[PDB]
Amino acid sequence: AGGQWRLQQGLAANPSGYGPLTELPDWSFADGRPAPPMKGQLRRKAQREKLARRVVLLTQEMDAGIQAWKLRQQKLQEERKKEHDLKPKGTLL
Amino acid sequence: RTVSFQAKESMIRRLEVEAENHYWLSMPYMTAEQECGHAAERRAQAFEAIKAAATSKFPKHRYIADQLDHLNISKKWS
Amino acid sequence: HWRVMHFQRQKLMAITEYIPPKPAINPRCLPPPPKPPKEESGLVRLLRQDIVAVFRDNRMIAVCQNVALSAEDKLLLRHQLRKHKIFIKVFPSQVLKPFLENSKYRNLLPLFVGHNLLLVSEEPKVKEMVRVLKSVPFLPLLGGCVDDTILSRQGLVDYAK
Amino acid sequence: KFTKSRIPDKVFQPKPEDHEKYGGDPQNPHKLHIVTRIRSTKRRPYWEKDTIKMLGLQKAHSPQIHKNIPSVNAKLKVVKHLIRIQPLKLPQGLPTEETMSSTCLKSTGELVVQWHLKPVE
RNA sequence: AUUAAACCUUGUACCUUUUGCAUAAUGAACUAACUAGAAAACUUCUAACUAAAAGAAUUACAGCUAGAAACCCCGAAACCAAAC
RNA sequence: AACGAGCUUGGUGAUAGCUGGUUACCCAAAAAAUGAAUUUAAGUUCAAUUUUAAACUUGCUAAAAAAACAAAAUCAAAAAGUAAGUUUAGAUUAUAGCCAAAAGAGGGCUCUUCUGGAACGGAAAAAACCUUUAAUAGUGAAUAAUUAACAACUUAACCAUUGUAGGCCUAAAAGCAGCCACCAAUAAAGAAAGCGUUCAAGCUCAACAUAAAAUCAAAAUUCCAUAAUUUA
RNA sequence: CUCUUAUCUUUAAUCAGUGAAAUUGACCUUUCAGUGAAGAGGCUGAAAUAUAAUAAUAAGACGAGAAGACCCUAUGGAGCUUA
RNA sequence: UCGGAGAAAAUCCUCCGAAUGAUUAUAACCUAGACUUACAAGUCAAAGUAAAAAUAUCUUUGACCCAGAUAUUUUGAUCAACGGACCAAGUUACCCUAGGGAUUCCUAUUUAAGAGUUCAUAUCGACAAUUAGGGACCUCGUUGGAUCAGGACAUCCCAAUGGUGUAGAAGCUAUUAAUGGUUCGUUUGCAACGAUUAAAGUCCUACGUGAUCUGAGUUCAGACCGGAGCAAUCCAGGUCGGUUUCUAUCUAUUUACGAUUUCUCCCAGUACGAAAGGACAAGAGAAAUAGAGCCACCUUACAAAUAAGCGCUCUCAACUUAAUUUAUGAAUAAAAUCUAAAUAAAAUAUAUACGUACACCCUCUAACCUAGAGAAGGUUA
Ligand SMILES: [Mg+2]
Ligand SMILES: [Mg+2]
Ligand SMILES: [Mg+2]
Ligand SMILES: [Mg+2]
Ligand SMILES: [Mg+2]
Ligand SMILES: [Mg+2]
Ligand SMILES: [Mg+2]
Ligand SMILES: [Mg+2]
Ligand SMILES: [Mg+2]
Ligand SMILES: [Mg+2]
Ligand SMILES: [Mg+2]
Ligand SMILES: [Mg+2]
Ligand SMILES: [Mg+2]
Ligand SMILES: [Mg+2]
Ligand SMILES: [Mg+2]
Ligand SMILES: [Mg+2]
Ligand SMILES: [Mg+2]
Ligand SMILES: [Mg+2]
Ligand SMILES: [Mg+2]
Ligand SMILES: [Mg+2]
Ligand SMILES: [Mg+2]
Ligand SMILES: [Mg+2]
Ligand SMILES: [Mg+2]
Ligand SMILES: [Mg+2]
Ligand SMILES: [Mg+2]
Ligand SMILES: [Mg+2]
Ligand SMILES: [Mg+2]
Ligand SMILES: [Mg+2]
Repeated sequence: AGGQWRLQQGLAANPSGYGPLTELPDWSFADGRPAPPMKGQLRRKAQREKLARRVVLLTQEMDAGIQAWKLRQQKLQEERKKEHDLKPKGTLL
Repeated sequence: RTVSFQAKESMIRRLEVEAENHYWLSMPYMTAEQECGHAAERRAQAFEAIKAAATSKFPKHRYIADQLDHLNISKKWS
Repeated sequence: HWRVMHFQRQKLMAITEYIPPKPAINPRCLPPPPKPPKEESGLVRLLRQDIVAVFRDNRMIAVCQNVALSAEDKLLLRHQLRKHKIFIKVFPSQVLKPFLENSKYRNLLPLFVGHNLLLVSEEPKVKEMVRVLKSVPFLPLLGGCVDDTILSRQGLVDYAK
Repeated sequence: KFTKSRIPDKVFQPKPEDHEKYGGDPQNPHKLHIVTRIRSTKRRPYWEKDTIKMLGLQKAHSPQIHKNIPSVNAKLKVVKHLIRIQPLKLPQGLPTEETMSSTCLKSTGELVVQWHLKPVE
């Protein structure tokens, strides 16, 4: 229940997805010392960072790719506009 | 077999999701020409990793300590 | 012989069924579209002239109800009236209304209702009309105008004398 | 005979109303796809099975980032019916080395670079 | 599962086969004991010594020597020889 | 004491391409029932698959033009998404499928080609349809498929006279046996539309007048969940 | 036989003594309709339903036993006859 | 076995040929790379060398072993079951083992040319309609009876009705209804026949039903004819003879009902009808069968005080409903209309509202009993 409504609000459809309820720490020592990070959170942090790096890599390759094609066209344009030697005519050349 | 009301809606919902999929596949960021070669280096390195592992198979080292450590099975308090 | 369709195909048919557009208000419940200009058929215009002609030609117009008497017996009345040079005219009432609405005769509209016959002549043989009326007892007379004067049956009887 | 299908090109030519409905500009197209598998490849032909593994969509409801380039799009069109394609959006820009560990992909399709788990205030 | 043995809920015995299917068809009253994979030509692994290895006869253009590693049980109608 | 050929011992642990059986745990991979030959189709050998180990390098998806055809596969530049592939050494088992959906060919079966399937959920029970990436412990959560579905609308008042029983074999056929053309009067009426016909007279419809409306609709044991038309 | 009956004996049944056989996966062993291989005590859906003996019936448990019947197979036999 | 051709890469799919010869300028050796192919076998070929001074041109098949012929080189298969055993046929019902199996015209609707003197639909009815239901060649593919029946209605009789080419009476056709009933013989492989009946229905229930019984076949061991075969034997050809047993473990079952039909009489020889002929309904009495009982008589027994039928007696009501027919009455201006309008009625077979029966509350040493297997039950001055 409530999956679609949660999606409209920008939340995860499943309350067990991304949010304070799951991602926040579940306990800490009475003295106040923070608890060791939960294994699920550590895994989830690892996967999220792995996806973040992939986003950077693909964009750079595509952005670097278009610039390569851009400068290549200039060379083709320059190659066409070239000539050498001279152009005599008439009865001798 | 008359088709149920719930059955009809669930198909329509899926069709709308696929209908949107049409829209997002209609605007390629790069053209076919621009694509050529932009990922050549990464592909080249990836295969080298594949080959290196494949051609690196060899037996493992053997140590004297493994064989001699068996004598510890008869270790005792004097 | 119909062959059963795969359920997935049957689902496809159900969702792709034609849906008609639905108006918010029924056209019948809405006010009726105004009538376009009508066309006069070649029955009213020609008959209109006939109504004009009979009024112009005949000074006296007296009205009597149609008796639904056998046409074999209408003939003898027509023949008897023809011998007295008095003619019979019958016309559709509805096309007779517009002229009777706007004409020299406008109080005869109640008379010109239902099946009727018209007593038309050029001479006021009004006394003889009763004699022709007396020939067939059951036929009544409703009234009309004699010599351009509108009067009822009882007044006509006094006028006849 | 059940065989691989070639879609007429008109399907992938959008209409002006489509841009308004989905809110995507025909210019400045998005760069990266967010693709999730939402159906099973069981009871589907083997060629559809192959592409799903090539694209990394073996697990359902787990998003994969892909390039919005024609070659990738060709594979996606093969399995269009088994997936949901959502444009990746970067409200706060690309993640940097500092923010690479603080990202989060929202259901809206937006990759935020700062994730606090605190009331917006 | 339950406070509660039974009530409530879930649940088409086993083996063998049949097309990968059991409401099929075989087999089983139950207990105890007995009751069915065995060989080294080539290959692989582990060592000795090495242009040589092997305690005689054999192999050898890195080989040769040794070790370890393997291939079921019950059942016909019959046939033949000699006795009764 | 079961002779188409006695009985006992031995050959003998006869042989059986046939039936039956073939004893601990855990992990991993996995064909297909295809082609070929066979006194071969209840079997076997080879190919093909699968598999273990090793060597080193491209494989899979895709694949423009372009040829080959006639006017969707074969081939496979560049790329891209991806991680498999080739070769050497060793090795069995297998070599009868089943059902659904497409295309054909013999004519519902029977074959050939292509795709999918083997729930612990659903379709009532349900190998084969649909939802379903493995395996776990938890008195958490979001979802998938999901046998149900919401009888029928120009014709209503009145009248019907006459040229003429009109040419015609027809006894006779006069609107209406027959055949013939197919105009007259009448404000209003067919040289007649269905009836009736010894034949005709005869029953109405259309004529005139007055008269109101307005295309199809989703058998045999004993019934078999109970029920229910509206709360967003 | 129409059309069966009566009586007596054997058997039966109760009591006393002795005491087998085929058979048997386990059973806490129901009816109806559906499903399914012509097929259901055990599956689906309805229904019925304190627990146990004794004596009877034979619809079902493809009821239990035989060296039965029919057809096909094996590079299994055997008897007989020949050209 | 192989080759050619269509379907087109399937087929018991449809055709033509070959186990070739002719023709000759005679057509070597050697050798890259390929085709085809499980294996085996089968194809194409550059370069080089050598003969000559263009290839052979038409367009296929048989392995190994083993035998031949020669001066090295050659030849041997309807081995056609054509991957080829060096050389072997029938028959078995006298049989055995190992297994695998099985056990077109109806009928109902739609249409309606023609039949019906006239007149489509009283009764029928071409051409058709219905996703409407049911039943290579010559040869040949379990069911009777007995017992007891359960069920369907697509009704044979009994009952209620519409129509008629229904005067009456006989008939024909339709609707509703499953109520109880639906015989005894002759012929004997069933197919007709005789005599009756109110009628002698059509079907489902693994021939409904062989652990209830029984006949024939399936069908054999014996034996004959007729035919086939040299014979042994054979025949989906005749005939005669010919042995399957079961003690019930489980489920299921084992204690009441309120009736059906025919005939005679009366109505009445009336109604109807020219006559001939000839009825309804209402009423009365008889039988038959079925069910339930009984023993005064009769009859048969125990040559018992009882049991039996061949003897005797008793059997009934319908709240509510289908086809159909009336009354009032709107939609629909009627002195219309039986109403999937509101209404009032009549009208099959069914059945259980409604009654009969049962109810009681339990002494029992024992004896006796018209109660009974046991137990239970009844009786006791
Ligand atoms: Mg068997
Ligand atoms: Mg003996
Ligand atoms: Mg053996
Ligand atoms: Mg065999
Ligand atoms: Mg052979
Ligand atoms: Mg490539
Ligand atoms: Mg449901
Ligand atoms: Mg005893
Ligand atoms: Mg019990
Ligand atoms: Mg019980
Ligand atoms: Mg049943
Ligand atoms: Mg049950
Ligand atoms: Mg008993
Ligand atoms: Mg029984
Ligand atoms: Mg049996
Ligand atoms: Mg064989
Ligand atoms: Mg070869
Ligand atoms: Mg050459
Ligand atoms: Mg052969
Ligand atoms: Mg052969
Ligand atoms: Mg061959
Ligand atoms: Mg004999
Ligand atoms: Mg009966
Ligand atoms: Mg009926
Ligand atoms: Mg029986
Ligand atoms: Mg005898
Ligand atoms: Mg018995
Ligand atoms: Mg009477």
